[PDB]
Amino acid sequence: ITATDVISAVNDQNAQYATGKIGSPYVYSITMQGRLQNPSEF
Amino acid sequence: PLDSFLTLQRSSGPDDVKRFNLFPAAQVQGQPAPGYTSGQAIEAIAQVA
Repeated sequence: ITATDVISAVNDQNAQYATGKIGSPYVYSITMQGRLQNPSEF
Repeated sequence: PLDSFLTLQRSSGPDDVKRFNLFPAAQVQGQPAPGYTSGQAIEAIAQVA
């Protein structure tokens, strides 16, 4: 594994966010979290 | 398909969030009762807290 390999994963496997919502008597807003959030997950 | 790898998990959260003077804080509003004054309302609220 070259250095650029690690760069590419750590860059790509730490995305941002993406959020939409469902719309019928209710509405819910659904999120999707790509950001890592603790050293163990890196 | 997205549900091959994405699982849908229910949760309940705040819509907004307010900080006031560097602290997390809830915003509280109200009026004096009819016949009472802005100072009576302020005194009442401050007693209540």
